[PDB]
Amino acid sequence: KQVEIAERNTELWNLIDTLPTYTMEYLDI
Amino acid sequence: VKWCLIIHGGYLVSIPNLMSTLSSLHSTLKRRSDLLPRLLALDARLDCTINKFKTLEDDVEYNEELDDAG
Amino acid sequence: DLSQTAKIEKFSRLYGHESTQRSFENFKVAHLQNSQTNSVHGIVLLQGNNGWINILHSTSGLWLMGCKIEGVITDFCIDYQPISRGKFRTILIAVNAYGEV
Amino acid sequence: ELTLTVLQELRKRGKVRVALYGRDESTLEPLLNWCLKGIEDVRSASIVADWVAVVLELYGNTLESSPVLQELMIDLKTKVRHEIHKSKEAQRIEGMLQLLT
Amino acid sequence: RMIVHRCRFVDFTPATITSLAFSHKSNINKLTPSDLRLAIGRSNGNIEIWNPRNNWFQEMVIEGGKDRSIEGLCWSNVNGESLRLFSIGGSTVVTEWDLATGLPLRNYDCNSGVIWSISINDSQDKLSVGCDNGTVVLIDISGGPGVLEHDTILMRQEARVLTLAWKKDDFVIGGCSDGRIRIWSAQKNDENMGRLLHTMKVDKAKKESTLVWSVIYLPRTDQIASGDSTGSIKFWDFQFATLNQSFKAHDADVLCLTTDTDNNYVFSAGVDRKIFQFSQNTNKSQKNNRWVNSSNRLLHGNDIRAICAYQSKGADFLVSGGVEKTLVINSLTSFSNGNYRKMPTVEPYSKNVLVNKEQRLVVSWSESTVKIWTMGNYKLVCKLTLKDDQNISTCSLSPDGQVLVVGRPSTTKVFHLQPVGNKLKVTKLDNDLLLRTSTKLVKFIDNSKIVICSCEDDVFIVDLPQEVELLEVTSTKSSIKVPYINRINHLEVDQNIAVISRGCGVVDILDLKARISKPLARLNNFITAVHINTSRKSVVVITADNKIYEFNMNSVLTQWSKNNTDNLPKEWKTLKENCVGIFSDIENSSRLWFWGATWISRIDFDVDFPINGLTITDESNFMNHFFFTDKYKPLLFVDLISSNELAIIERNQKAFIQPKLVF
Amino acid sequence: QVEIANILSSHLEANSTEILDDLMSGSWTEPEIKKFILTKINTVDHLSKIFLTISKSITQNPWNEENLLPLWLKWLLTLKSGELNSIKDKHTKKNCKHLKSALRSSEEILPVLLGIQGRLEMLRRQAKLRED
Amino acid sequence: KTKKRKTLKNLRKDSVKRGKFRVQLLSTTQDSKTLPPKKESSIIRSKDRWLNRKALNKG
Amino acid sequence: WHNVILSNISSNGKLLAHMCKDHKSISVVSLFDDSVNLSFPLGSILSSQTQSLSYNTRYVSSMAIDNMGQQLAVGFASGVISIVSLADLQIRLLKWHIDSVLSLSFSHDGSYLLSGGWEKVMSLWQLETNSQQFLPRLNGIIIDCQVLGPQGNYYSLILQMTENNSNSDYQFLLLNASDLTSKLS
RNA sequence: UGCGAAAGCAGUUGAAGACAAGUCUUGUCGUUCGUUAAAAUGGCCUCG
Repeated sequence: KQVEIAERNTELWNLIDTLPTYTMEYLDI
Repeated sequence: VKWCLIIHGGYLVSIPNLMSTLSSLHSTLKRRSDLLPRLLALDARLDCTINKFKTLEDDVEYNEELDDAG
Repeated sequence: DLSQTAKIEKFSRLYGHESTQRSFENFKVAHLQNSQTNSVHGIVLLQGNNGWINILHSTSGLWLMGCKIEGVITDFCIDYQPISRGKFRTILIAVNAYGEV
Repeated sequence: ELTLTVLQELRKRGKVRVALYGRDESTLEPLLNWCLKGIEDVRSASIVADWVAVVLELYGNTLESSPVLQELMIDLKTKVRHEIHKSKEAQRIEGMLQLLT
Repeated sequence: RMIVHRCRFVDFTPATITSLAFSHKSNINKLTPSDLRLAIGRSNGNIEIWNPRNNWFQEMVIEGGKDRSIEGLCWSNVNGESLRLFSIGGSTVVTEWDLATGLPLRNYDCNSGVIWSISINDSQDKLSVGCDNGTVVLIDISGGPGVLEHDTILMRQEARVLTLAWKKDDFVIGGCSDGRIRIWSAQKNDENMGRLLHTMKVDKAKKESTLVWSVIYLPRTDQIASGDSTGSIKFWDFQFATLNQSFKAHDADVLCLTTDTDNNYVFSAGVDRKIFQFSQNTNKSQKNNRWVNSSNRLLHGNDIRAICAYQSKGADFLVSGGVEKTLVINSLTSFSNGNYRKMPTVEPYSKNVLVNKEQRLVVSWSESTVKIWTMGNYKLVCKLTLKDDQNISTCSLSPDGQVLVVGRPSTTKVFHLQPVGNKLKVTKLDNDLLLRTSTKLVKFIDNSKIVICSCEDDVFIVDLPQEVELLEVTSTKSSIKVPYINRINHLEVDQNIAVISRGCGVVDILDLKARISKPLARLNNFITAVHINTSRKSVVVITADNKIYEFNMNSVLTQWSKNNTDNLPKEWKTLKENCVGIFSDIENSSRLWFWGATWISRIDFDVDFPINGLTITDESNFMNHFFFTDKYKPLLFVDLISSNELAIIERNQKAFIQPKLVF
Repeated sequence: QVEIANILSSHLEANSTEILDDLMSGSWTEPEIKKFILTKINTVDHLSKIFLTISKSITQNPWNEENLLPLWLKWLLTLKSGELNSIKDKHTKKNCKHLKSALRSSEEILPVLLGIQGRLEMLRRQAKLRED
Repeated sequence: KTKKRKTLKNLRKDSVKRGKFRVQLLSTTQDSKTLPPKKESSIIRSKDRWLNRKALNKG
Repeated sequence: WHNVILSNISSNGKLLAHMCKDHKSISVVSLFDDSVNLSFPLGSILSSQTQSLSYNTRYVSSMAIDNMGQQLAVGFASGVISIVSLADLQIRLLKWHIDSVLSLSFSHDGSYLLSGGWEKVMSLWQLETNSQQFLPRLNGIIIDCQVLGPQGNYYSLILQMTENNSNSDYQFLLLNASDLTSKLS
């Protein structure tokens, strides 16, 4: 269980450390 | 290496010296272990990008020469 | 320059004009008077690959000026024309194998 | 080893992002191919690590639009994961060896 | 909220700029002439004439043909004569153009090799033609417009003549493909007539051939400025024919050269995308006759084929163009320090695409090929290929869309379109009247009737000719110098009412049934857009200065125009790109849509607005409720499909590598 | 799931202290975690609150067996990193450091931990072999 | 249609051989006057090989 | 003169040039005579692009005055050198340095410009053709540059060895113009 | 910025003055007091 938790917390630490040719729209005026 | 040490663990204990006769094993092993801390950091960042993107005329052709000919 | 040892200096630097020159084999030394300051210093003249003449400072070796003629440069010579008391001008005379000077 | 040096040369010169700015998948795939192999080597693994981190940080958007770069990078996750295991058993062997003594 | 169809499946590529030429010799003391113009040569054979006044607006365009280009452009400006333009098409022909019609006024065979270069002498009565066979041909033009005669042949030599320059009317200076500059004597009454007095050789690349691309004469100090393939610029003494200074400056070919009026500045450009500035302003430099390389600037993404210079009391222009297909303008005096403008690649003064509200059809015609798309997501229902070499000038589609008319200067052809199997069946309707008819402009009155303006500006109605009377225009000195200003530029047909605008600012209302012409307006500026609104019974006219004028169709001007012409928003005035297209709003007739190359605007004409450098200063005369958006750009064409639907059509080469250092 | 998502949304708007209870609810599944973050976390304020609640809990007990609280932070970071660093709250930065420090220990702990797993997997097989 | 495209290519021939004497087709003189002077292909190609030269590093 | 920010004297020692805030203006004066007395704002020389860009582009790090007084070189933190003709205030841009240029000095005849900076490379600018000769891999960054001789036989150079942040380590080099070899370190 | 080991553990940023921009609101400082407190196309000789 400790191994799983520690590897997990490792992943979390590393996480913390880290045009179309045609488009279709409808504009307001 | 694991099975060699596992089965003959009792025999190895009753040996006058281990480090001198197994110096290469420790040195060789030690180098691999040093990879683990950094290498985990790479999987995280590697996993970060991995999750990010993973979740994220001839038929109508008309020609005048060709029509004129037939 | 001018006895235990010889004071010898080695001129190697053309300052970006290395292409025009392939050798120092043909050269001559002349006197150039800087009229703006009235100072006089030596100059080394060289023969270039294509009608080129390279002029170097005698002591500092700095590339001062260069002269170009049409055709293969065959020979050159220096003439001095006095102007006034203490004033003279140096003229470079260069010729092509055909005879244009 | 010659490959490792030049990469080791660029990093100490402080030129990593500089060398990776003007690149696309076509000229980026050769970079990763060695990285697919370098991660296995102990000596180059840490060096491989630095260069893969920057390119992912520098070319995240291109990776989404580039399919091939993904597959190059998918196999990296498998291999790098394998190296995690190999080191993990090593640490297991180290402690038990320490237990024997 | 209002629908937009942002479309980029329509693609137009401008031809690479090949030659540039200003119409007048620079005179710093004198004011800018009203007739100053710039001609631009294109790799597709099109010649574009632009006006440096009111920012830059394109007065007229000469349409090219298939497999055609312009490799050299040359003007002749004789006092009291119409402005004359001459072009070289890469063959053994010199073409003089009818500016009034835009057609080739005269075609003259040089009786020699393929033409590489063209130049005109100081007195402007002779042309020099550089040929592939190394022959230089001298052509007399003093006879008159359209008059071309063989004068004299300079000695034939074996090297291609890549460029030509003149020294007054006495000598011809030519750069050759053997890395060798040649000076010929053009002095008549001289035993050395046509004789090759001196001939200079540049430094030659060891492992490559050396080409002298450009040569320019410098009257003030009397030298020749030469650029070759090696990237070096050399300055030569004319009288002795000797090298004065050399600058190994460019890393690639130097293709073009130019100088200022006073010969204090020499400007070079080429493949390396940089423009180099050579200076001799300093008095000591002038006394010592020594040039100095002041600076360089990287402004183009690709090769700079053409460079030209102009100066006047109110003008100071350095205009550059090339493979990038765009114009870059800079100040000669402040090249190093002055601001620059990059002209848009496409400025749609002439509309090459149309949108049909009925059937939702988008039709584009490029290079004698017409493509039709349908929007419901877009399908190319039909594409049409035409045989004639001449490009399509204009295309008009009937309101129903069944009848499509394709117009060219040579001929006009009508093709009927029938929808079968989500595709359009094309059938060419035979009309002899239209086939032998030149079509500058063509609009539909209805599904059947059409109004056509000929290249000769003969307006008539064809039913699928009922000629329409046109008011005569008083001749002016500017009209004599520039013929096409008096020609019809914009025609518009709206509910039987036809409006025509000329480049001189004359606007007339035409009643098609009555076939009678009544004057409407006489504006001081070139007209860029015209629109007729039936609901308000007014005509909207936009000048080159982006002023909006609304005239009642019979007060001459509407009350809105009287109140809002000088009170336009800041955005309209600040625009350096002139308006080119106007279309109404279906939902509200009063509202009108106005768009340029890079902007779209809507103005409500029932509401009055709150009162609250690189172009000619324009000291001289030209002759003699609110929505604004720039988010869409560059804009090929804008219009409505339905009441709430907008169609916006937008535009979607290896180059010399110049690394950008980064730390 | 939908009910709890609405309850969590209401609590986020109401500044309720029961946000932690909503997050730890067992009805949540990983795809719903992605769906909620993408579609319901549209305001920077809500994003900060969820991060602050999760960070404080994990900081206090990084060794909790409940994988859910870590499960949230994974995609909250993965999917909203650009918005998270955009947050300029000083307290948010401090909690990140506190979380960064609380996590930081574990990575030091793991290399010692894995070897000691090895010693146990070792000691078993001899005991099994001795039994056999 | 590839078959017909060859037929059109066969159609556009201004030259055929009969007996011992070649024959060449004449286009109308008035048509040639109307057509523009056109370009030479070699002059453009000579430019093109120059525009694509190694020294330019166009790349 | 008041609020003098930067000052220099000609190689002969008879002309001074100095910059003041009376943003800034540069003025040159003859010392023993009244022949030279000129002044002009720095903005005139400064480019419009320089004005648009950061202050490093507008910040001057060095200046040299020619002996006769026609040419004045101004260096910039960006590494740009601009030689100004005082007769007509015409500007000429010489830029090879990538960092702030730390030393500028005109030749006795004025045909050459000596430049040095953070690059640790001495640059001899040949003005008639703007060519450049280089002396790289010096021991330290260049603080100062001077040509010392009736004929410019020797060059005096000043090195900082900036690596040592604790102390400023000045080293004085005298180089032979003939072969550009260390005559006295 | 302080202590400490490298790990880390604690804490820190304010008052003016002058100028530039918009048109009263913002920026900057070869200027003061106080607090432990990216980017002007610009790369490094010759001596074979």
